[PDB]
Parts: sequence; structure tokens; C-alpha cells
Amino acid sequence: IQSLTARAPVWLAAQDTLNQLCEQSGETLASSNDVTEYMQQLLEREREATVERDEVAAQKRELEKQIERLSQPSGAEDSRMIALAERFGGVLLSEIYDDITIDDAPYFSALYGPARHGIVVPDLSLVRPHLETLEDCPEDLYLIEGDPQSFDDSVFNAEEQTNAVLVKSSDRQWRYSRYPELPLFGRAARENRLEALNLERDALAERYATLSFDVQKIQRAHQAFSQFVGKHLSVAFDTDPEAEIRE
Amino acid sequence: ITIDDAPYFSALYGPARHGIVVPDLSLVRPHLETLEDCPEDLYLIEGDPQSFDDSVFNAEEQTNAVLVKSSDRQWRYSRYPELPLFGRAARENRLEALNLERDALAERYATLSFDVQKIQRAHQAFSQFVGKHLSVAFDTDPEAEIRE
Amino acid sequence: LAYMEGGALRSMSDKALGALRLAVADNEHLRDALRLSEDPKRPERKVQFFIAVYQHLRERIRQDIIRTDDPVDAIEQMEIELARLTEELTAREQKLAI
Repeated sequence: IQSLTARAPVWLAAQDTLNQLCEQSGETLASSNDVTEYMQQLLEREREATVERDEVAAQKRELEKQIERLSQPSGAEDSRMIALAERFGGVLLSEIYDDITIDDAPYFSALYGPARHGIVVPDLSLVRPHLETLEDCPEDLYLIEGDPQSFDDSVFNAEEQTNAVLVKSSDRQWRYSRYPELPLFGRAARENRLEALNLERDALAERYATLSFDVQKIQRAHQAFSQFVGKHLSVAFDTDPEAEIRE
Repeated sequence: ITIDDAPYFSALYGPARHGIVVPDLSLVRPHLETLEDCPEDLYLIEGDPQSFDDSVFNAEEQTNAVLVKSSDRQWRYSRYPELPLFGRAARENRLEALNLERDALAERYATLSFDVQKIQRAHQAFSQFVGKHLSVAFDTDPEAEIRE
Repeated sequence: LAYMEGGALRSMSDKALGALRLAVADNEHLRDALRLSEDPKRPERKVQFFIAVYQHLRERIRQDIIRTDDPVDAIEQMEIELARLTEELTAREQKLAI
């Protein structure tokens, strides 16, 4: 009796603690092994949660980068392309049609093709002296001739098609440009596009926050269990002494 | 196409790097108006795929770059890109570098999984001991008591 | 607690009540419950006080942030919040630096 009495407090505290720690889980533990298996389950759940969170983070990173790509000042960015506006009088084509109607914007985009982001420069023989400077430039850079203030439509072999266009670019060379949705051009609904991207990013961030919360929950649970074994394992699952004492 | 001028041809062709030697435009007009799944700015070329003559470019070769009069009032500049879509070879060196890195990763992953298993084995050893012996563990040698 | 003598229990109760007196200066209700329960022969009084205290805490949970009415439960989510918020702060810091 005296031995069991001395033993009791440890065992009862150990119970109380395990009871709490376990009801915290959706399970009833019964064995040291049982605990180890629960550890394995926790580790799997963790290595999942981390993967999902990282995936969402990658998605958010892409979204933010693209929102930037749509951000300023007109067109995609202020870079070499906007730089040519002062390297020469190279006004940006997309800016030159900043207020394009959303309905013509797809046609405008399809017609202008990759030159969509091209730059209007009344003289391109004049860009020649500086051309050798452009190593830090988009690998492949458009330049156009005409009065940017009242630029006459770039003469093209344009054949308008249902939701598309066909253009003879060079001899034996044809580009077919389908109409794009929510075009890139200008400030007509491009701010709107990036606003939709921002709204999507908001849900992405919400999901990421939830995933991080879950990951930390799992971290805390494992840490609790680890403490609970460093302490307390000696006595775990040992019999109740109280019943024997009363007997 | 030659590994060395492949960047040159790539800078030359730009988006025209992709695209197809269609036998005829007369196929294009009655065919491509139908498609919607085709790449948005599909690039088309007319002539003989079996031996296609040098495509028509007003190409001047700037240092590591090219300028081509794409069309009237339309000049396009381009720089020499590595990893060209032309001159793909077998894509061998790319895959091989990826192989070196990934295989180093895989062997390291094997080492770490093995170490996980080893630590696990030690863990089961301890769990077995405690489940079996720890209650008995420590405490005296009873031989002296028995003799007494 | 059956394995400790009454003196230890009394000491622990009084030691708790001291800090309770220091803390309760905030709320009149808990203070009143305390000022009634501190006498020995009214254990039920203390219980009501405890009850009130417990219920009082449940006022502040902000279910939206932690979605059950149990404070002791709430502690876990508060700690998880702390951890994740430290993570997010590190993220903000890196972003600000760049």
C-alpha cells in the first residue's frame, strides 16, 4: 500500500496530462507504439501541409509578378521600351492606343501582333547609331515609323477574320493572330485586369494563411507529444494504483 | 541547325522561330479561320518543308544581334539567345545537367531516408526496452541479498 | 491533490488569491465575487467566482479569430497565431528589405 501510494501522484498527473493531450487529438492512445504510430501520422500530415502551402506560395508569387507586369506606367513596364521614348522619340504603341475601346483592343492586339508592345519612331534609320548600345534590351525589340502624335495605321497585309486576323508579315511568311480576351493594351481595362488579379491574390493569401496556421498547429501538436514522451513515458499506460489501493 | 548560328537564327526568327512550313497559303485561308485552339499569334510559312529556302529577311547582323525590316515602317531588332528553339540537337546537354543535379539530389535523399530509418530503428529499440525492461531497469543486483 | 496535506492546499489557494486581488482591479464583477468568496466557510462562493471568471474570459475570445467559446482551448490557437504571425513577420521583413 505504501509503495503504491508513493507511486500514485506521478501516475495521476501523468493521466491528467495524457487525457488532455489525447482529447486534443481525435484519438484515444493506448500504447507507446500507438504513440509512435501517431507520430508517423503527424509527420505525414505535416509533410503534406507544407507541400500545399508551398504550392500556394508559388501561385501567389506568380500572381504578384504578373500584377507587377500589368502595373505601370502604360503597357507592361517602364523599361528599355519606355526608355526608347527618350533614347529617341519612341512613344509606346500601346500607349499610343491607351484609350482603345475594349472591343477594338482584341483586334488591335491581334493586328499589332508581338509588335503590340512595339514603339513608334518617325525614323528608324535614326535609331541606327544607338542600336549597337542595346545589349540590355528585350531579346527581340520592335520599332515603327510614323508620327506618334497622329500615327497613321501601320500598313499591313491585314485580312480580318472571325475573332482573328491574318497578316503577310514578310514574303512566304504569314502570322495569324486570334483575338485575345481582356487585352493587354493601355489603361482601358488593364487596371481592371490587374485588379482582378489582385482580388485573386487576396484569396490566394487567405488560403496560404490558413495553410500556415494548420502547419503550425501540427508543429505544436508534435512538440507537445515530444515533451510528453521526454517526460511521462516511464509511467504511461501503467495501471491505476488507486483501484489496487482501495482493494 | 548549327549549334553556333542557332542563336543567330533564333534572334533572326523571333516568334517566327516557331511556326510551320505550310505547303500553301491556299490551305491557310480555308483552314485556319476554323481553328481556335491554335496558338494566338500563330506563325505561318509557305513553301517546301523538305527543303525550305532561306526565309525572306532584311537581316543586318549587329553585334550579337540582328535588325530585320519586318514590314513597311516596321523594323524589328533582336539579340542572340542561347538555348535556341533552332538547332535543338538532342536536347542532350540540358537533360544531362538536370540529370547530374537530380541524381545527386536522389542519392542524398536516399542517404537521408536511410538515416531516418536508422534513427527509427534506434527508436524502436528504445521503445521495446522501455516497454519491457525499464520497469526492471536499474535497481540492485539481487545475488548479494539472496546469499544474505 | 489527495496526495498533499491541507496546509499545502491552503497555501496554494491563498497564493493564487493574492495575484487574483492584484489582477481583478480591472473588473467590478470578478472583484465582487472575490470580495464575497475569500472567506473560508463559503466554498460555493469561490466556485461562482471561478464560474464568473471563466465566463468573463469567454467575452474576449473573438470567435472569428479562434472559433470556440472555451478559453483554455483558446490558448492553443493563440499560440499557433503567435507562431504563424512570427513567420509572416519574417516574410514582411524580407519583402521590405528587397
